[PDB]
Amino acid sequence: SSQIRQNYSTEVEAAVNRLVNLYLRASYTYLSLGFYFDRDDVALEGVCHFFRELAEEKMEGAERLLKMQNQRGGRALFQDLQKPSQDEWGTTPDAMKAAIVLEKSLNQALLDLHALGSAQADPHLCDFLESHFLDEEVKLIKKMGDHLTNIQRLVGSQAGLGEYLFERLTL
Amino acid sequence: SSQIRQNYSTEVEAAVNRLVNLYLRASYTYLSLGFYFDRDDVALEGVCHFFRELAEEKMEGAERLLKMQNQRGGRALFQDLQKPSQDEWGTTPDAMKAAIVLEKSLNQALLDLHALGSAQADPHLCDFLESHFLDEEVKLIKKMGDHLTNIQRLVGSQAGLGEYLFERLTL
Amino acid sequence: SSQIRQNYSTEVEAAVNRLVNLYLRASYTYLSLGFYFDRDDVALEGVCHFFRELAEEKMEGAERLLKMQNQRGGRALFQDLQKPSQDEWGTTPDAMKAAIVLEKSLNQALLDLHALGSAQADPHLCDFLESHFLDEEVKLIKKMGDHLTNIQRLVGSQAGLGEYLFERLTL
Amino acid sequence: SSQIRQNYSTEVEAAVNRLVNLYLRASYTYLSLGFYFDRDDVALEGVCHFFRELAEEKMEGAERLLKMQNQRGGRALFQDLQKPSQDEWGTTPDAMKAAIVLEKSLNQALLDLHALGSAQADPHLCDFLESHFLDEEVKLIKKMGDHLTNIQRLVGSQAGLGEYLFERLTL
Amino acid sequence: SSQIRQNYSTEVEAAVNRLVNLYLRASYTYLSLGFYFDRDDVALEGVCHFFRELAEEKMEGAERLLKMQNQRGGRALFQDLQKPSQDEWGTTPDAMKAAIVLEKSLNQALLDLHALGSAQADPHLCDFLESHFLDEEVKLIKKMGDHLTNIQRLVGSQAGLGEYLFERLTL
Amino acid sequence: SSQIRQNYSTEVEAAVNRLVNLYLRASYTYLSLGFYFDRDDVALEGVCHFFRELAEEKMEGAERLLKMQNQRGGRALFQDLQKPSQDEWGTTPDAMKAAIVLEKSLNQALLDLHALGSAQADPHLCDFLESHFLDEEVKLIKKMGDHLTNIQRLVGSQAGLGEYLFERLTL
Repeated sequence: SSQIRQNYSTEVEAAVNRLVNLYLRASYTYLSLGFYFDRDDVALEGVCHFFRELAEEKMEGAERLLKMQNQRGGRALFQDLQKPSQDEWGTTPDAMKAAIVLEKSLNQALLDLHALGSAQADPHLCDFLESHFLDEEVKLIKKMGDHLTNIQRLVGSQAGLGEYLFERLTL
Repeated sequence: SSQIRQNYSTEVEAAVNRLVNLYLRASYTYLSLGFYFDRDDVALEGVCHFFRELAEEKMEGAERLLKMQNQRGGRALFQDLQKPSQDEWGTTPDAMKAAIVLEKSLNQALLDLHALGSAQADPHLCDFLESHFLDEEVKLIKKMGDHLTNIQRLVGSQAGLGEYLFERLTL
Repeated sequence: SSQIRQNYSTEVEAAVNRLVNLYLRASYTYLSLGFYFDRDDVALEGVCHFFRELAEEKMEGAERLLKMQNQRGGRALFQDLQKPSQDEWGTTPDAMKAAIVLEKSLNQALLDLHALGSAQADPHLCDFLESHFLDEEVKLIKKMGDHLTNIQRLVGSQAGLGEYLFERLTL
Repeated sequence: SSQIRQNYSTEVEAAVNRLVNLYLRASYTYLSLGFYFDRDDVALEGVCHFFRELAEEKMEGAERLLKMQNQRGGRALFQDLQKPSQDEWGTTPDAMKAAIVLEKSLNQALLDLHALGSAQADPHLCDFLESHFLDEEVKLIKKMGDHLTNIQRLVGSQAGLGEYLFERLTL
Repeated sequence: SSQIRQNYSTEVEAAVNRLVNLYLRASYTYLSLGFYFDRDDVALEGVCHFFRELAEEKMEGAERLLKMQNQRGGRALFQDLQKPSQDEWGTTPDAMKAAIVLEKSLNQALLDLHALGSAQADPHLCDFLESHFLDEEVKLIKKMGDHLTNIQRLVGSQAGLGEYLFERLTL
Repeated sequence: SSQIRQNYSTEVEAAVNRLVNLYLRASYTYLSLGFYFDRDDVALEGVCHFFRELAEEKMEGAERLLKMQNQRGGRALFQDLQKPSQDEWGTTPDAMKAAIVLEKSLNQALLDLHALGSAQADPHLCDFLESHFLDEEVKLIKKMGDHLTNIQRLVGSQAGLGEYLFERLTL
């Protein structure tokens, strides 16, 4: 058996592996979003940078989960990573909407894992999530909603011009 | 059509997408190797760090290929990423052997893409590969072979003790 | 005969002279583009600066080719330089389109010279081009395509206002 | 019509365009002189540098004229540039003599334009020329005459040896 | 067999060994040239230094080839080194002519090895040569031709005096 | 005859030339030893560095002898250099034993030359050797014997493990 494992359920161990897969999928989605905005026929550098930075953040999140898995005496198990849900991501508001969907899905997975840890009386897990993930997600989703409101307000006025201004003056 | 694309074949465009998938798969394999060596029942920090650094290098390689795809006017297309070939990676020599196999597979893919670019009279591709990939792979494979020789020499003597010394004094 | 010339064909020597003429013509075209955008009835300083900087880059390219001609033992021969294809260059998108045409013509000349050097088994020429010209052209054409997309997106919205914003916020 | 143009005759506007062509031709001539002295069978680095620096000075002069054209509300018009008068430039004294001929031709063009501006009662033009061109030409022609005297004195003694010494100790 | 060797032909491996022998022979030739110019009855320090520096450069070139041999998984094999072709090297122009002959022989060996690598579809070899050897040789041969022209021009005038001036003012 | 030569026998002059050949042969032997330890199937970096540094030291020794030859008014004469006595150098103790043999052969040549200078009443030669060569050899041979004792003590215990430890902790 494991020489360090203590109070760490098989249910949480498996849920952590699943959450790593979700974070890695999210990183992959952001990689695709970033390089789409880098295309010469899209060409919105601030948008490209926004999403490439998020790809790195989600990879960091997976790495933190993996480190914790090992700290607790669980075993990291990796599964196939599904490709992103789109090959082309539309306009800036389309992309920001997709990102908000993706983050809410990550947040609901965090909340579900939190509920599981609370059911399993695993306060280390519950602290880990609260400390490194839950407020990060709330902050990020607030930022994204702020961005979406701004983008929508701009492209409602004049779509091309508004998308340019947002990229130049916000991102 | 594309406003910048010039001398960039559909064959090379598709081969670049495939090579990105290979680099991303390699990064994933190294992620798994790294966290395996971080397990409390494996516990070889230098080995863990060696492989986690390689995971980052392969991700950088994918990003460079994606950037080039867009510079040339091609379209990045992402596919599902297959999980690594093992869940547990054995001893240090087992892991180093697997890494050498993986690098040789990347190198042969680079060489094949190079041959294709030469067939397609695409000197920008050929320069890109030579400049950023081909010598990197040769250097890395030489390092890995040096490491393997050292590990084998050590574990032939006394397996536990030799693995510890390698991790402490080389890595 | 020449005391240093070695593996340097008469065909490549002549093609290098022709390419110098092309680079000098390009520099002249950019000089004209730059000063057109400096006119008090055009008055787009960022555009003026963009093109004047390109005039200097193309002159640098001619000078590098001339230096190489002499390094190889060939003889620089100069021909008349044709004036630019227009006296007035229209709007920003008109000018950016013309620039992309001009760069693609330079790039195809580089590629043709590369093919010739490969036919003549002249690896020094092939390395020289790859090192100093081919990636520079790919980067520049990508930048220009990014700019064109942005300009078009802006002037589609509102032509005067969009042209101003591009010059102010991108250039 | 032009919103800024004031006291700027069509005659001066056209003469300024012609003078730009003369400056650009001169720059081209110096480019050729410079690279001739860079040939491995000529190999006088100080001479090469002397003339390449002059090529840059004459380009600066054209740019100053173009800037002024626009400041005054005139329209820059470019014509074909004739290739230099020779493909090979002889010995150092031959080259210095050619340069003095070329500068005197530029100076006489400046003086003619000055006389025209005085006929047209255009004191801004007259000040511009006096400030940026006329004393520059007098200084340069004096330097060139000093150089020629020195070269002639040296090559009268012993031609090869004198040409070397001049390049080493003056240039 | 070799654990790292990949795409590295026996033909290139042997040709690299031969080229090392050529570089080492060249270094030896330059050692002899350098110490000849150090003789009290020759006494041209700048010439001595020119050639001793070249002896070191050629040794560096051999070392780079040897390093690459091992990086690729080939086996360095050394052969007897033939003594230089002369015991005494004449005047400065005699020595510079010999050096140009020697460099052209090195350059033709590089070109031949390049052609072989291209026949063997070995792009790493081809990049290695282009990157570290081919432009170095072109630059060096250009310098040597410049020097020879200068020396010849000087000793045509007055042989003793010209040789002194070259050593003092160029070297 | 020579204008500076004084008290410098033909016997010593010839013996100095022979000793240069011995030093150059030794440098070549160390070059081969160094690159053997750089092979991916040998892979002992500290050993490689030890011997490559010695190759440079022996070349320095040849250069000092050549400089002295000229200071004394003798004439440097170079002979063919024989390749090293082995193509592969075995284990670390095998290599260190070979090095000690080689150094003792250099030292006996120094001692013989010293005896000759004493027979020829040449105190400058005798001082030169004592000052720059004889104590260097004694120090180096002592170091090598220290190393050999350590290596032997280690590989007697456990051969692979001991060779690794020596390279890591001594070299």
